[PDB]
Amino acid sequence: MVAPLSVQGNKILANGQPASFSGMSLFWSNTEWGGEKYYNAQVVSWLKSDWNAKLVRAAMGVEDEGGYLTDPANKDRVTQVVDAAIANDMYVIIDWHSHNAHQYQSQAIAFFQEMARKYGANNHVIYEIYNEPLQVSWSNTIKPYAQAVIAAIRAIDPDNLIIVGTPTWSQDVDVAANDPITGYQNIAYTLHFYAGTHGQYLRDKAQTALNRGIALFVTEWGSVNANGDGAVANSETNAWVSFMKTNHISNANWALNDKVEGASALVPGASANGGWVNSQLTASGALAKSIISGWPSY
Repeated sequence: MVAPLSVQGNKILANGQPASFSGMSLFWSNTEWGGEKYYNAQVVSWLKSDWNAKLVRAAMGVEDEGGYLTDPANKDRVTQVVDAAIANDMYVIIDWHSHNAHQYQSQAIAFFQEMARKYGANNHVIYEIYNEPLQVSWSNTIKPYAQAVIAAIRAIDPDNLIIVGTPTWSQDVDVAANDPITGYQNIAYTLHFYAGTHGQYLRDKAQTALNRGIALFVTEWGSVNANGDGAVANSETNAWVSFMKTNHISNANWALNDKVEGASALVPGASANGGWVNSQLTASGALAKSIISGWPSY
């Protein structure tokens, strides 16, 4: 058992105090996308014991090739991680990893209903219903999808956090803050930043959203470019880390994966079952492990 998370204004609370949790996003769960081998109990317990992670995100592909809509095996991999997180007293994000979730609303509702029924009683579970909306209306496209999916979760699970994607690849948290979801408790809003691409401009939008009284949750962030490749931006990453520690913002680094790209935490061939020596981390993985392991415990 872990502390139940709630939202009060711009804070996520645990044990009656602002609290924040640091860990890794798994890569896309999709069949033959390469991330899938890391969807297992051994990776989850290694992240806890070696990285001191208190958070793992299962990034379940939806309408993209080899995703949940065409290969239900995606959900078996989510189940493995969620079960493992619960066994290790770690928070787990169930991420509907779509850029167009509002086009697959019925499928989203059915999936979150199933996840709520199975896992709703565990305080570990965090629902993320819409990874990264594109350049679409908050009020007219995202919010009504959010309302429909939240209603369905909340009929089954009245408490557990629901994180809602925001416009422009989950950047426009200031926009969401101007028309928040008020109808349901324990709703927080997605912020995504890639330190090779995003600095103070996006932090200012985040500050505006916090000032307007909504809670943020960085379910995905990178130390490299927005496209998941490029050099590690150490200085900008540290600026984001200070911002997130100051505002008690939970964070999952993209990505626990071995693909040849800057965002991968692991060198190609890093064991599917964990145990990685530090020399089998990339610059991004070494920076992500230093951030997660150093995260305030509260």
